[PDB]
Amino acid sequence: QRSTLVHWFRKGLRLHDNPALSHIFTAANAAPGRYFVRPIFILDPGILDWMQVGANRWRFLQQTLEDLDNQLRKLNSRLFVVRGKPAEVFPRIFKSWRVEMLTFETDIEPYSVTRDAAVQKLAKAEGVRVETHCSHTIYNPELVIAKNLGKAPITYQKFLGIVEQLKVPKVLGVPEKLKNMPTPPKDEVEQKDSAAYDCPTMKQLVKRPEELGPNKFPGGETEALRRMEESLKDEIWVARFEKPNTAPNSLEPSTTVLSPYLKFGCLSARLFNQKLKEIIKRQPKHSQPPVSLIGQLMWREFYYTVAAAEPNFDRMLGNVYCMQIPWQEHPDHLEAWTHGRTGYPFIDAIMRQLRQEGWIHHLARMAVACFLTRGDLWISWEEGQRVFEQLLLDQDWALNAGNWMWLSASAFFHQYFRVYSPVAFGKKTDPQGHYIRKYVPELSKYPAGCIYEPWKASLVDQRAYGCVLGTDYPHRIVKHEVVHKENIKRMGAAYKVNREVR
DNA sequence: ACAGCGGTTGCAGGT
DNA sequence: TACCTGCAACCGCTG
Ligand SMILES: Cc1cc2nc3c(=O)[nH]c(=O)nc-3n(C[C@H](O)[C@H](O)[C@H](O)COP(=O)(O)OP(=O)(O)OC[C@H]3O[C@@H](n4cnc5c(N)ncnc54)[C@H](O)[C@@H]3O)c2cc1C
Repeated sequence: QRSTLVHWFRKGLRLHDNPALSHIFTAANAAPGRYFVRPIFILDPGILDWMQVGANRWRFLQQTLEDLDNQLRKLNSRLFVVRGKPAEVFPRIFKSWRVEMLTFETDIEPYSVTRDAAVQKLAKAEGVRVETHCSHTIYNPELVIAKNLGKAPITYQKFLGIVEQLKVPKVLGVPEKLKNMPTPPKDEVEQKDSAAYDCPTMKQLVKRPEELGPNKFPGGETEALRRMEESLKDEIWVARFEKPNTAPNSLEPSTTVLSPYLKFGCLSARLFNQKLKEIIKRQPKHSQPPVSLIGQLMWREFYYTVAAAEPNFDRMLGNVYCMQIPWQEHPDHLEAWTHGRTGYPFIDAIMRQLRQEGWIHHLARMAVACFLTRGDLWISWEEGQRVFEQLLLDQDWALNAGNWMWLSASAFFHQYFRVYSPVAFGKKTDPQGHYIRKYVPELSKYPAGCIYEPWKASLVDQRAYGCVLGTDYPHRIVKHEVVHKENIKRMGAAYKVNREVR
């Protein structure tokens, strides 16, 4: 008959560099036999078949929760995957566990800001001590906005200048092994079913396993650390990394692919930063921001900071940053883009890899995002934002919204006369179309001369390649060489309108 | 005040 | 190779 200390997992699904978790552990061990520890994850079982989460991401979470539990097991504890909505769940477990303290990592997102505040109100209402920590991002956005006179920086170089005069907190290790800790006595839910708070098995989280592609990126802290060290092994590659030089269409990833791990917080962005810094010092010839690997981490920090200031960051309407652009509805052309049936092989190959594997290269993301928006289809960046939210393992509210606005030249980036060619952009790095042959296998017999542009080959040729256009592979839905120039003007028109308000 | 400047990742054509 | 200019000319930041 003791009191309960709760750490609440949401993001930051790791033991390493988790001050919010460490504080629970170091309190408990420094006050032996007076406490029970409940590291919890609150799962809403109602939202398992809501469109905007693909099966691939459900697998990632399932694997992450299973790892987190295995890692907590080693510290003489375990994970508690409590089912229900937080609003219902907390009051019950507050009374039945006799909770003295609650901790969690902060989340700048709106849906969470209001939910956390609602919990934090209830916390005070029940006399439950609450101590939050900022460990998702390297820099706390609210300090960045403050230090820049109550306004989030809208450019990168300004942002770099603001943050490099702020202290970077200590990076922590793994919490203490819990000394003298019996399993917390079974609450009212556990009495009726002992396995009530166990990790959801695949069957439980993944309700639509036919959407599941190859498991190229396993979830969890362990794989996050494994993949990081793997990348940091070639300290030369790390040092001279330049984002634009990385191929969008290489068969194996040209970049680190730590974004899903950074998204869920299986990898501490602080630790990745710290690990990179010491490599920089060891490698005399090394790249500088924005193109550097550390620069990429800073871009994450940049998009986060601006997103904290605007709760309408995911929308055009009501957005302090977003240029107002008269986007047009096209349910047909949206359907084609979403499933990789545009008729542009390069665009299709990327979209198909996204749906199948849940990750695509940044420049590949950039290529398809252009095509949908100002590039060709003139469809809103909010539309592709849904597709990405559904299909990305690294789905990040702030990063997704920020880069879509960057792309469509709604915010941050403005040189709209730079338009990605769905035909040319891919050829540079993949002259043979190995990427297209893999993901759009219909056209795998096509020569490198017209595999990027099948509409250039005759009917006899089409037959000889075993792929007749209109049957085995769609006719291109629009003509890029025509539409992009009309869209360039459409941009300028909207750009003028906007100054006429400012 | 308005103009010069740099700005993660355009394309084509060229050396 | 990894640069070069042309195509039009965008924004925010700085002084
Ligand atoms: C329209 C569009 C939507 C995007 N949506 C997301 C999203 O939902 N979630 C997401 O994590 N990334 C998103 N990206 C940004 C970027 O493409 C990815 O962060 C990157 O491709 C992830 O691969 P990586 O881990 O190998 O990155 P690396 O090149 O290896 O860089 C390492 C880390 O730096 C960070 N980073 C790199 N580029 C960016 C950037 N553009 N903006 C912010 N952080 C960056 C990532 O956290 C990444 O893990 C989007 C890009 C575009 C063009």
